[PDB]
Formats: sequence, C-alpha cells, structure tokens
Amino acid sequence: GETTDGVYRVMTRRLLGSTQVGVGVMQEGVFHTMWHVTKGAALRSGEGRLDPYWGDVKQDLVSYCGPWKLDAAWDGLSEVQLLAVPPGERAKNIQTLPGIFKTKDGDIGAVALDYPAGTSGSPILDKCGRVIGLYGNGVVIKNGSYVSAITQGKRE
Amino acid sequence: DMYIERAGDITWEKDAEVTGNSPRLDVALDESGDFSLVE
Ligand SMILES: CN(C)c1cc(CN)ccn1
Repeated sequence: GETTDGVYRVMTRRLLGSTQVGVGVMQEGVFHTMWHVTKGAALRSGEGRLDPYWGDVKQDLVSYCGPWKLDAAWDGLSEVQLLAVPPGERAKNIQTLPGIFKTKDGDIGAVALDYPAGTSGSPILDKCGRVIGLYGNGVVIKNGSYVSAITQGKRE
Repeated sequence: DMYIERAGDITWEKDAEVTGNSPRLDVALDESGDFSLVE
C-alpha cells in the first residue's frame, strides 16, 4: 500500500457509489484520523491492510500501524491553516485565527470553518507545516454555524 | 470496507484564502466524545 507522508481521503464503497466519510494524516508510517470516521474498523491501502493500533472515543482519535505521532500544539496567538479535503473536491488551504473552547479541564483552540461531515480528520497546521490537530469534532452555535475543536493526541 | 487515497502534501500555503472568526465558547465534553455548549 501507499505509505508516503501526506493527507488522505477515507472512502467507503458500502453505500451508493464511492463515498468519502473522512480524511487523515500519514506521518512516520502511522495513519491518524478521527474515531467517528472509521469507528475503529481496519482500512485498505491498495492491496495492503492498516490495522488500528490506538484509539479513544472521548478524544475522538484513532491511529493505525503505530502509536499517535502528532505532537505539535497551537501557540495560542498565531493564525493557522485548515488543509481542508472536501468530498469530490481538491485539497485546499484556509487560513484562520482560532477561537477557544473553554472547558472545566482547560482551554482548547477551535476553528470556525464550516465544511461537509466527510471533511472530518482534515489536518490543521502551524506556519512550519506541522499538524497541530485534526478538524471535525465540534459544536453548532446559536446562529447554526459550526466551530470545530483543534483535536490533538498525545505522543507517548 | 474502507480504503484510503492520497489527496496531497501537508504544507503551509503562502497567501492562502484567509477567513473565519475566533469565538470564545464555554463547552462541555461528554464520555461519548460529544462537545456541547454551556449556557
Ligand atoms: C463534522 N463536520 C465537519 C460538520 C458537522 C456538522 C454538524 N452540524 C456540520 C458541518 N460539518
């Protein structure tokens, strides 16, 4: 299968035609996506198979072939880019200044950008091109707009 | 059966389209991984 670093679409042929259910990041031989995209199922990459290695429903994250490798964090001040990969459309970078999710367990960066559900798992980057989290787990606020957390895992 | 297909490189694009606001929200995270608004 293809193990080149980069952003990938996660597809399924179970429904009508070929449907994009999400997106993920290949880095250091490990595939990273959100748990709600795959529900922890195995994935295919050409003729090869990717088996889950770690996952957590509460963080809404899952890694395949190895442990979670992404450890960069939003600095709390700078603009970032969502490398959005929408269903049936080309990868596109969108720059934005994150807002904040304030929780009883601390603050998390959040991006106020609205893309289809199939874009979940698209990476959010800093100015060095490092992945600071994945887009796709968030909330719908008063005016009906979507705000995603910047969801990042822990590198053991 | 789920499969993956390469979509691109991960790089910062100089002069990308700049949009979106920066809301400061009070939220709660439940055991199922769902975020909700705290009012
Ligand atoms: C999971 N994503 C990206 C969503 C979710 C919603 C749910 N209102 C709307 C738009 N995008």
